[PDB]
Amino acid sequence: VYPKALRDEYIMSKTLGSGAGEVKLAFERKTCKKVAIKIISKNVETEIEILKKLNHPCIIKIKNFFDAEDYYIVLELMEGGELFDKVVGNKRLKEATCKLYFYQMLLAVQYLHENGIIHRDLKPENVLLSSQEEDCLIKITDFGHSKILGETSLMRTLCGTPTYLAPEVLVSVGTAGYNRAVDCWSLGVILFICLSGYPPFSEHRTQVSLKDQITSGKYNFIPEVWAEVSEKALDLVKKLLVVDPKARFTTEEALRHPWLQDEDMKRKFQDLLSEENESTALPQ
Amino acid sequence: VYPKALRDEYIMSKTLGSGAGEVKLAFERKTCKKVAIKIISKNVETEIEILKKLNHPCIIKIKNFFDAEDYYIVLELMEGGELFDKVVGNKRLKEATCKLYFYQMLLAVQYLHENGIIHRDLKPENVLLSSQEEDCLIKITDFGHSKILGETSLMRTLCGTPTYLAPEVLVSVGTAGYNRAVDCWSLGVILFICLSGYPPFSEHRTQVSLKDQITSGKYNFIPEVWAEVSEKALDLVKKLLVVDPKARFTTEEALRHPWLQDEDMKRKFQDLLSEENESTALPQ
Ligand SMILES: C/C(=N\NC(=N)NO)c1ccc(NC(=O)c2cc3cccc([N+](=O)[O-])c3[nH]2)cc1
Ligand SMILES: C/C(=N\NC(=N)NO)c1ccc(NC(=O)c2cc3cccc([N+](=O)[O-])c3[nH]2)cc1
Repeated sequence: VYPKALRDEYIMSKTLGSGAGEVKLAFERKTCKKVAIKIISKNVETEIEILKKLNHPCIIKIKNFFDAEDYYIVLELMEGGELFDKVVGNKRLKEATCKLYFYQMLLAVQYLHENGIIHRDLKPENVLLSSQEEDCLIKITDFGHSKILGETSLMRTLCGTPTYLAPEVLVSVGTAGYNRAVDCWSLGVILFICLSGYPPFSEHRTQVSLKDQITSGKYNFIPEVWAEVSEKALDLVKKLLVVDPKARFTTEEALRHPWLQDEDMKRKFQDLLSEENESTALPQ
Repeated sequence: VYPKALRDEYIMSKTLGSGAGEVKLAFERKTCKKVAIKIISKNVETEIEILKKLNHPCIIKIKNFFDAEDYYIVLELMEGGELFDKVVGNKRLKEATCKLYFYQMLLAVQYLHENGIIHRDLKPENVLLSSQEEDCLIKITDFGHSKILGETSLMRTLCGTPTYLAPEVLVSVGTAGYNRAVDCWSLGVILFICLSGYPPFSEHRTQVSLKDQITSGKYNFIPEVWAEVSEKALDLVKKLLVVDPKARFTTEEALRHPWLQDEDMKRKFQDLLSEENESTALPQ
């Protein structure tokens, strides 16, 4: 059965998704409104803490949380489902739809990085759509692998004289503080899949191992699928799939790329934000 | 003033050491025995947790702990003081004394590594002597930078398909799980200083930066100080000061080195253990 405290505030209904994890439709008794309830079989409390602090329109908000039994996380309903379903089976989005979605993922990830959070599991399964219409708001979800940046053990070590410090610690200094770049690589892979309908690194019809494809940065380019995709879109993809994390595009540099200097798309985004927002009277 | 709970069980006395940190002599009221009390100005509770679990004769034991005000950690008195004082000002130990001390540090560090703990701050300041005699027991102290090994974020990542995984994560696989090797490097530096009276990497009379000395592994060899030190001792030092952490000697390999196959030293250690041990009658 469901826990008593949950049943007290919500009525449970049908299944919406089935991860590995389950998501259910429920109604909040007090308001009679639809919510979604993520059930996780039993750092989930830390994921909750992270998600209570975050406030961005492209990031999922927690409405409630119960620790049974199992963990139950109540959130806003995203009737559009996962982005994954819009890209599976070589289905692909129109270029204008990718730009809208991608702009939102960048802003979301940018906001995470400004606030010392790395997501570490960005993929189409973790991007949710606000409605069944192609032009909609998306929200990033699933902070189970996320990581809070802060004062590292490395920084504390480098305040003393390194008389006793091992060489590998000193060499790691050259590349520390670039952990966030794994989110930018993931965005690059997501963008690729969105624009093309297929993944860049895959074991389908190759003898190069997946690992060797990824560490060399040699993505599977099929010229006849990309023919109808602009050059600007492909150019952004290439600056995100750069193997050196220090040379890879950050969220900032991706937001300044020619492909995202599209004032139609930005207006379409601003207007979607207003549609979502229903709140109080202002002075004036 | 001192906290009431501490004053309740102990009478405070003179200062023994003054770190950066203070260590005081105290008497336990119940037994009238001398103890040492480390005062740390306010993961110290985690250091306490680590040190309550550990049980090895060459590792410091906690007798009590109070969280004021400041933190107060009660421990066994080590009348011999820090190893640092026996090696400062180019003073050096006899080769037989280094072997005795070093054997103990290896066993201590070995035991830490078997139990998933990396110390990360081994230095002569953190090695304590049981008595003012040259032949004595030593104990490792100060677990403030220590680290509990466990199921890494890296291991969890490699259970899925790396479709979305960045190249730097896959490259880090080659060298992960060697964090403990920083303790073996530190032991190498400590041994060097003990056998020679001077540090291997230093800014004294050089133009090579400290960092460049350490990452190249080019220690300062002064032939006329080492002349009186055996070849076997120097050979062990060289296998610990190896820059590649994967090729560096572990505690196990150092314990099997010809320099530590000295049955006189091991007997002298076993007999010191018996001197320390005063406890209950046995069957038979
Ligand atoms: C926070 C979180 N997971 N955290 C975690 N540690 N997972 O392991 C989490 C993961 C997934 C979701 N998914 C949804 O809210 C979600 C999935 C889905 C599918 C069809 C339809 C809807 N829908 O609301 O219409 C859906 N909502 C919501 C939250
Ligand atoms: C656990 C710990 N420190 N932990 C920490 N986080 N430090 O920052 C710690 C550090 C140092 C010591 N030192 C001693 O017990 C200690 C130092 C010393 C000097 C002269 C003489 C004696 N003595 O007992 O005769 C001494 N004992 C004892 C504990």
